[PDB]
Amino acid sequence: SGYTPDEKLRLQQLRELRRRWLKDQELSPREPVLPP
Amino acid sequence: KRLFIIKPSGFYDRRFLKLMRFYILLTGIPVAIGITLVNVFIGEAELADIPEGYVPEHWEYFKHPISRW
Ligand SMILES: CCCCCCCCCCCCCCCCCC(=O)OC[C@H](COP(=O)([O-])OCC(O)COP(=O)([O-])OC[C@@H](COC(=O)CCCCCCCCCCCCCCCCC)OC(=O)CCCCCCCCCCCCCCCCC)OC(=O)CCCCCCCCCCCCCCCCC
Repeated sequence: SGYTPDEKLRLQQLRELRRRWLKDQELSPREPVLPP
Repeated sequence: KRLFIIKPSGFYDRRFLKLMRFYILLTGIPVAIGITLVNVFIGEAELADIPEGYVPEHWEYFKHPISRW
């Protein structure tokens, strides 16, 4: 029943990576640098 | 919070549309203004009888000035 050790470890690693990617999809306070 | 929106590039379609509009208008605004000026100042001809012994030219059988020219 449940995950295997490798399954859980890989889900944890993929989770950390995915959350970093989603965090870095955010815009900085200046991003839409519109030209005049 | 403001996220980044992943879209395909819209630069090239937009540039194409601007270029097409530009060239179409570049030559078609003068034509519209010219047709208006002709219609207002020149106008169409009025139907009249063929005077005695007179023979009209082939273009004098049409009423619109642009068609006549
Ligand atoms: C676009 C960019 C992206 C690309 C898109 C794709 C584009 C591709 C385009 C490809 C190129 C195409 C080229 C084709 C060229 C064709 C030209 C042509 O065939 O001309 C025909 C025709 C030419 O006329 P004509 O037959 O030679 O003249 C006959 C008469 O002798 C004339 O009569 P007249 O001399 O007595 O009239 C006076 C004169 C002028 O009239 C006036 O000055 C007065 C008008 C009345 C005004 C009265 C009120 C105003 C004043 C009031 C306020 C001031 C006074 C009061 C002030 C004090 C108040 C107290 O009339 C005109 O000049 C009309 C204007 C003509 C313009 C023609 C333009 C053609 C352009 C060709 C190139 C295309 C370029 C496209 C871009 C161009 C820019 C748009 O022009 C028209 O057809 C105009 C159409 C008018 C339609 C009227 C409305 C009818 C609507 C009914 C149907 C809709 C009902 C609802 C439908 C369903 C809805 C649900």
